[PDB]
Amino acid sequence: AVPKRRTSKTRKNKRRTHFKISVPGMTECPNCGEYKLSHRVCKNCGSYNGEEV
Amino acid sequence: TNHKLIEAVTKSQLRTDLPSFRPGDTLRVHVRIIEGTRERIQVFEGVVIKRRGGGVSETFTVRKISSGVGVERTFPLHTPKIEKIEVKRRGKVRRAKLYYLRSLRGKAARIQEI
Amino acid sequence: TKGILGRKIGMTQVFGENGELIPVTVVEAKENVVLQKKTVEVDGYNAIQVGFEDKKAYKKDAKSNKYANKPAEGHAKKADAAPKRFIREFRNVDVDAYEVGQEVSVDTFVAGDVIDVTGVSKGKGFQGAIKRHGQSRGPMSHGSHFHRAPGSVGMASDASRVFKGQKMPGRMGGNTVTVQNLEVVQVDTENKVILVKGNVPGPKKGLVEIRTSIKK
Amino acid sequence: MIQQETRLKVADNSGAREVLTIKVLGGSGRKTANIGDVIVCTVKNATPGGVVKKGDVVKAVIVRTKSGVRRNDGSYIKFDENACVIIRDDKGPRGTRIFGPVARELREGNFMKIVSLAPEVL
Amino acid sequence: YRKLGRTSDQRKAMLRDLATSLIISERIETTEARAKEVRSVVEKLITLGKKGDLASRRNAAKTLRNVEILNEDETTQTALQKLFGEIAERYTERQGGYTRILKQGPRRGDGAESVIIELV
RNA sequence: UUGGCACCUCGAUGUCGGCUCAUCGCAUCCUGGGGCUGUAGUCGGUCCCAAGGGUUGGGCUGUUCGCCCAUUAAAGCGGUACGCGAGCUGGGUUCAGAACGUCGUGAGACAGUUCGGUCCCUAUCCGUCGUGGGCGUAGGAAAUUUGAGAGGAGCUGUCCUUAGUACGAGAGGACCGGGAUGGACAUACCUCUGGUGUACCAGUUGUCGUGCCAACGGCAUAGCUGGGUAGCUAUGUGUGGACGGGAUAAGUGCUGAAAGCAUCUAAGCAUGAAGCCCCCCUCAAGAUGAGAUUUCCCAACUUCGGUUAUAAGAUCCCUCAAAGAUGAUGAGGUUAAUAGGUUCGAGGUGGAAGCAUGGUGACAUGUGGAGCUGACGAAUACUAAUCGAUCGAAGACUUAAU
Ligand SMILES: [Mg+2]
Ligand SMILES: [Mg+2]
Ligand SMILES: [Mg+2]
Ligand SMILES: [Mg+2]
Ligand SMILES: [Mg+2]
Ligand SMILES: [Mg+2]
Ligand SMILES: [Mg+2]
Ligand SMILES: [Mg+2]
Ligand SMILES: [Mg+2]
Ligand SMILES: [Mg+2]
Ligand SMILES: [Mg+2]
Ligand SMILES: [Mg+2]
Ligand SMILES: [Mg+2]
Ligand SMILES: [Mg+2]
Ligand SMILES: [Mg+2]
Ligand SMILES: [Mg+2]
Ligand SMILES: [Mg+2]
Ligand SMILES: [Mg+2]
Ligand SMILES: [Zn+2]
Repeated sequence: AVPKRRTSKTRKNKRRTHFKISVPGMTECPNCGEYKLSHRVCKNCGSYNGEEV
Repeated sequence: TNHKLIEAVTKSQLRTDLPSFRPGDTLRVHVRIIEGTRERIQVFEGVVIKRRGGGVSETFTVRKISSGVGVERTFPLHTPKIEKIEVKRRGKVRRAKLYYLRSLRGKAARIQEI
Repeated sequence: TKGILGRKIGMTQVFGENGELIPVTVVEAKENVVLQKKTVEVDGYNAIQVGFEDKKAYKKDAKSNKYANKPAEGHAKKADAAPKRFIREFRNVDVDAYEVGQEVSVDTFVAGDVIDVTGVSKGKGFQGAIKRHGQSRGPMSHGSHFHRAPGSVGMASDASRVFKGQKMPGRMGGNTVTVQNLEVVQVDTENKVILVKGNVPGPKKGLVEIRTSIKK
Repeated sequence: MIQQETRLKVADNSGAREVLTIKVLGGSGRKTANIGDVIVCTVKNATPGGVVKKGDVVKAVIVRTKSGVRRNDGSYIKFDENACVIIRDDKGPRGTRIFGPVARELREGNFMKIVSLAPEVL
Repeated sequence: YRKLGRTSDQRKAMLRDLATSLIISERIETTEARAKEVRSVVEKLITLGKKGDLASRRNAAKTLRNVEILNEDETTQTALQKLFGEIAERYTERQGGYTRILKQGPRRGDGAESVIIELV
């Protein structure tokens, strides 16, 4: 099977309505103030839950 | 255990007059035949080849050779239809399920006694 | 006409008066309370709303459904009851025989009652036509390249379409199912359990609704 | 669980030794028969001199099956073989003797003569 | 239990390798799913070590790898010896929970969630 | 159907039969209701209403057909590109090889036969089956819901009793009514019987290792073999098509004139099908006509139109499963048993290792229902569900009544 008609710009972009990524789930590190992924060690300062890793 | 509620509701179904036995033991099972209104006891004698399950669901199977034909009877261990069980002989075996006896006849199917 | 809510515990068996083996489902039906009374005048129809299985009280930073939220707590407090995990209406009962706030004990049913049991059937996820719809396979040999496919979905130019209702792969199970004319084998008031003869829909711990059987 | 093409031992002295099942009686599309059910069958093997001959189309009641049967009390009976008895139109056996044990379900089926002739009824 | 994208024999082998590596180094970087599977294996090994008897040592030998650990004092010991010595002594008073997992975030090459799993 | 015609398609509309999946018509095969009968009864014949459901396995043949075996209540007739090859097959038929009969001087040929003979395609659109997001439904929310609509289901045997009665010389043998139990089908479910059960237990071969013994590990389909938990499961266990109501069909009548009689029909009143509408099961307010009930939240600042972050609430992220492609759903997130670990069990396996004893030994016995054990039950914060962040109201106008 092959496309019977080409896909218009309108239709392609309607389809791509939901094709996107989201901002990461990130919060400011309580230790160093830099952003980090929640539930991950902070790479800037190496801290997690107030302790060094 | 099993679920506490299941055990609690099935506790009174369990019988306490059953002898200990293992697969390979020869049993005489006295079974109540209630044909019509007449009641009689028919004895089924055979080797225990299988015990499975737990609690009120437990079953066991006994195998016999009758007129040259193997016959297996499986009972709920706690069924009220068994008047009593007698352990006629303790067998010496090496495993829980004696399915290999189904394929053996005669001297090949003998169970060593303990 | 009676009704109660319970959780499916599991299956077991009981020996009947003649030694017959009776498969049963254990339903734990504790903590049923009439939360609301609906009437033709206010709501347009008669029913009792029953709440089943106390949950915990409202707390500030609740993160799960374990803790009642403020709307639910107000709704239950109006009946003077603790907040409940499951809430269902019974239209088949006589509303005049119940008071809001009343307990609904398993003792409302008696051994021998014929009942209908409603639940949500176990989910199976995405399933094919053979499993989901019970269709036949194609040949497994003799050159076949058709084993578990659903078969022809239509005809030709007439009708140049697939009709609605065509059976195709998709999510299976997880449906509301009523099994009619089961029987109450036993009621155990100490444990708050009802033994239902046979099997009922859903996984263990699933909500089940027991009603007096509609057909008689 | 006996279906078309299942072969069975004949547990009697009618002359038939082994039959092949042609039909399970008792409804349209009925796939399998068990103890106490009647089948149409053809005699594949016979003892010389018997009343029933090879190639006869006959009716038989199943008396033993490997599948066995389940009883209302949750007990079971199973046999090592599938065996049947050739019967007349009135459910009486064609032969004069029954061999091997038979299930009690024959009584509920009203095969009383076969049950009486059977050496053991279990 | 997880399959970890491997056949049964390969998964068993990888879990033995990971368990021995965690016993030796006391903390290792790996993927999240691997860490969640190996925590159970490692802690059951710890349980054997704490039991301490010869049957337990042989059961542990079924799982551990044959690896030599060079101590600071130029002395060597096997992973089995380390487990039934210092690790068991360490966790005598702790009832389960001998490992922890710390998420680190996706790595570059394939986006897998890197984690550190360590003893204690 | 066999044709006639040559209007679409020769910059291709795949052609017989079978398989899978159906769907529709009724001119009805069965089951339901009737009229007439050269209808005694049991059976039948013929016609009318009726499309709800149902309407079988095999032998032969490529076959469709057809015949045959054995059933069944019955084994319906047709349309859907002689339904369905971007769903399957490829036996026939319609390529190239070869051969027989036959025809032809021959090359060759034959709705004559014979043996052999490549079935491609990642779904763009509508359509269909599932499953999410947005906005709307004049505040923002959590639950419970009505049911406009829609879908599902809808079949039937045998036996017992009435009653060996009515009927019939006899043979035979009922209607109506009352019970029991099946076939097929559908659905849920794993207690039972079984299947599977690649991180459960055990036996065992060859070979390579852990230095050796002992005990173990790797590889040989999971090396092989005997068992087997949860889950998933049928052939297994339950349940269903029950009982009814309303209006009708063909009919059957009552009263009744037109038309002094007669007449079911004109007015009027009854009765009457598995069929229609309900009753039963499921979905359902995007039912834009967006419905209903209960509960929750409710202030400051304003260029005084309006805004604001917050509230109730819900998410992100995290531990998970009864849920699952992913979303979604559900159980949880320290004020916590959500998972892992740990402890105790269930079920499974079937007697660990070490030691001792008896044997020359292979082995056996004791210690000891031992040891082990994924998913199932219970307990326990030891590990991880940290610290955080985001979204989310202030309620338009008109009229009437109060
Ligand atoms: Mg294939
Ligand atoms: Mg069309
Ligand atoms: Mg291997
Ligand atoms: Mg012309
Ligand atoms: Mg073209
Ligand atoms: Mg008609
Ligand atoms: Mg019809
Ligand atoms: Mg066609
Ligand atoms: Mg096509
Ligand atoms: Mg061909
Ligand atoms: Mg030609
Ligand atoms: Mg060839
Ligand atoms: Mg099962
Ligand atoms: Mg089970
Ligand atoms: Mg080896
Ligand atoms: Mg190797
Ligand atoms: Mg090699
Ligand atoms: Mg020992
Ligand atoms: Zn930091």
